[PDB]
Amino acid sequence: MKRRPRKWKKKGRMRWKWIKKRIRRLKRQRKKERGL
Amino acid sequence: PGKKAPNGEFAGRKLKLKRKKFRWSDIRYKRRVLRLKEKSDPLEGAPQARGIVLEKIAVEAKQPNSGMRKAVRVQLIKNGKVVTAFCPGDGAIKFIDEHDEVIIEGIGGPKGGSMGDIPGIRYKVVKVNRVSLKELVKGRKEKPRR
Amino acid sequence: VPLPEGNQLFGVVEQALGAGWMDVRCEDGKIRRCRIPGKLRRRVWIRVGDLVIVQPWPVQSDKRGDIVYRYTQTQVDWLLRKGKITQEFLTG
Amino acid sequence: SQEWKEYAKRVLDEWQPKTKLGMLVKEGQITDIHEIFRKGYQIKEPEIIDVLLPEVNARENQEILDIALTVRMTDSGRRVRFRVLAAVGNRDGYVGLGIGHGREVGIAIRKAINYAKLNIIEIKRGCGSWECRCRRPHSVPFTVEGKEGSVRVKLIPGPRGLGLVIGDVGKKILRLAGIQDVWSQTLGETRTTVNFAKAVFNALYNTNKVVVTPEMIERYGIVVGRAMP
RNA sequence: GCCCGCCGCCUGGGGAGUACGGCCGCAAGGCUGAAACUUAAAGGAAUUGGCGGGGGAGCACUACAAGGGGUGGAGCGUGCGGU
RNA sequence: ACGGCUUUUCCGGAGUGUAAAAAGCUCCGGGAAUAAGGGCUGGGCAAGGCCGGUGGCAGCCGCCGCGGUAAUACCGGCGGCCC
Ligand SMILES: [Mg+2]
Ligand SMILES: [Mg+2]
Ligand SMILES: [Mg+2]
Ligand SMILES: [Mg+2]
Ligand SMILES: [Mg+2]
Ligand SMILES: [Mg+2]
Ligand SMILES: [Mg+2]
Ligand SMILES: [Mg+2]
Ligand SMILES: [Mg+2]
Ligand SMILES: [Zn+2]
Repeated sequence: MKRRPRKWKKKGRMRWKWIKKRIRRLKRQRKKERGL
Repeated sequence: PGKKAPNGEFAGRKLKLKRKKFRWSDIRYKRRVLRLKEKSDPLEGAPQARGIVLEKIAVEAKQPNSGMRKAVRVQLIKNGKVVTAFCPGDGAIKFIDEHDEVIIEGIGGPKGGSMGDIPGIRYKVVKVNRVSLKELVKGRKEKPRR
Repeated sequence: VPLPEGNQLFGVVEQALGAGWMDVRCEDGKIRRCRIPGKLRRRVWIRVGDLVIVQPWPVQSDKRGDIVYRYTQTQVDWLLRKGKITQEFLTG
Repeated sequence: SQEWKEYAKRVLDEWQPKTKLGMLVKEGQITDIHEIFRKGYQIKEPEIIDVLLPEVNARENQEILDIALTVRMTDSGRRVRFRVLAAVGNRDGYVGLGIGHGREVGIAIRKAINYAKLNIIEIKRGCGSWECRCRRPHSVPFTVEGKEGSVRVKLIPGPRGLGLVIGDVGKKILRLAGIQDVWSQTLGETRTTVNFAKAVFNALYNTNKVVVTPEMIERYGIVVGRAMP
């Protein structure tokens, strides 16, 4: 992914690391359904 | 960062290319050249439109204001799409009846969009059955065909 | 003291869905997802299991409505003495 | 002018100087306004300007540039303070700018007027526009620049009768110094009035830092201080 | 900092480093990258206070430590909530 | 309010005009007679700290913001400002 160091600031949002993990989990499911 | 480049006497092509390349980062230029507004405009570039009323509704103002704003759902004659139009004036909603025809135009907010404490409404009613709504609100005239 | 008129009827609050939305069982057998008008939303607190006046919406008068008036315990007893509300309706 | 002569005479007799320059003015060893500049003196008594430039007390020679109120936070609430930015001049060759603070508006205005007199400077005027070569002191003699905070100001000579093509703060400051026509360019945040005024003031002061030859004085009609017809 | 060169990048905050297409990789993943719609601020440096399960100095029997006597359990006097 | 004046414009005629007409232009008779609206009025931004309604309702609001029974900001009256 591309870097947005502004997203790492914690004021008014959750941690960027776990958002990235959640997005990567979401993208796996779409890829699996595409192969079917 | 060093001096701005290119500055050479015979470097016109690169300079023109650079200026053209970074002009696409301007959002106003991009929307005009690619004609993005015309692709999604329900009014199809017109300043006014004519439609038929389907029902009456009311919308709550945003915080920290309080109140109900009277609006109508309008189906456009030219393409059949359905939009929402605000009815300006004190008690103006009483002059609107279902299945009437109305003329609508932009409401006049920033960037050609909504205004005030009612986002989501982009239009306002101007005429009802070919009679000015402002007159009806003030008086001076009666709504035709009862 | 006020009484339902036209489409208005008696209802019992069943559940609070939040965001100024309530669930109300009417006196005919229809559960309606009702909205609390702002005029009376800023003055009277309402809890689960109270008698209110339900006015159906002019469009889709089968699942949506509004709450226009709430009665008090003394008014509930007065209506019970008059004979307009019954124990079965209160208990559902 | 007749009022101000007797006003200066009245001020002179009842004034007890406290500094060396005040003593020089009191004893009559200094008789002109131009003699207190360019020699490193310190100016600490407002009566010096009153005696030597009495017309800066005229109501038309004073300008209240801005008024603001600022807040200090305490456990017993908000403490309010007034800041006033003001300027004075003789509409011929001298101008001063000042800031005053106070608990109420009148005190701040008085102090701001008082400090403007102590910061007084003299400038140079002339005509250096390409399309007006008249040798009369109605504009700046050449392009000058000044800055303060984020504000940059550039002043460009203009033709006679053009007017002051600049924001209102610059209009007032330039008018108090005796300039009628100018062009200008700016960068930064002009809505910060204090920095805008200070930048214009510095640009006016920087007319003394440009090296010139005797031919240029004749060519542009450069005048230092009073026009002296 | 003042000047002489060349290449790379940015154009309010979100949607979004997402959708679609392409190349690379055994896989995990990498590089490239929009729109509808939404919003009046988001962001930076510094100031005065208030706060900290941060540090230091001082003080109080409506704080403690060392003590003397009690209230909270019963009946009654009187005041308050509720009915 | 009294007394006086003029006729661009208006009403009725003669000439000229025009392919023919109509406008236009020169004369004659009557007469102040025939002729002012639209927006705004809290700040930006010129203009009211006046009166009567409404009471987080109705409504206004390009933006900032008004309205919770003592509204210079909504509706109306009387004033005022710009063209
Ligand atoms: Mg950054
Ligand atoms: Mg304190
Ligand atoms: Mg500096
Ligand atoms: Mg792909
Ligand atoms: Mg204690
Ligand atoms: Mg103890
Ligand atoms: Mg006891
Ligand atoms: Mg008014
Ligand atoms: Mg004004
Ligand atoms: Zn000149």
